[PDB]
Amino acid sequence: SVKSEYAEAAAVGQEAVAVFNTMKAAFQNGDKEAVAQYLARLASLYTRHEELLNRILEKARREGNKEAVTLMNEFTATFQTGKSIFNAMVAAFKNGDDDSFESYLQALEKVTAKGETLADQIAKAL
Ligand SMILES: NCCc1c[nH]c2ccc(F)cc12
Repeated sequence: SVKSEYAEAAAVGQEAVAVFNTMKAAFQNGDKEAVAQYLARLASLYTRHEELLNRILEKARREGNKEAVTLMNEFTATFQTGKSIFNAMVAAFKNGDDDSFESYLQALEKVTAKGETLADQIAKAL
């Protein structure tokens, strides 16, 4: 069901949270080799999550589930904000700009925290 598809996408999202928090610890510790690997892992996780969210949104559209479509449109917009900040984080890592990396990291956390009440609303709407 689209609802089990959303649970699967939610689990992929929680996996990125776990890896993100491990990566933050590695960044603080100056373990740059670990950070590089975690950032590759996060890029794959976000790419997979984005694709699952699109399939869920398209399915809700095909189902005429207008409330779910509204919430998913808002959610995928916020998701792209996270993605842009993530990509900027990766560039800051490549550039050796630890100040920007710190800034982007905090921002990604607040964008992710803010978007959680909406994430729970979608689960109920689908
Ligand atoms: N963006 C936070 C403020 C800051 C200024 N300079 C920095 C160098 C490294 C770092 F992790 C953080 C900073």
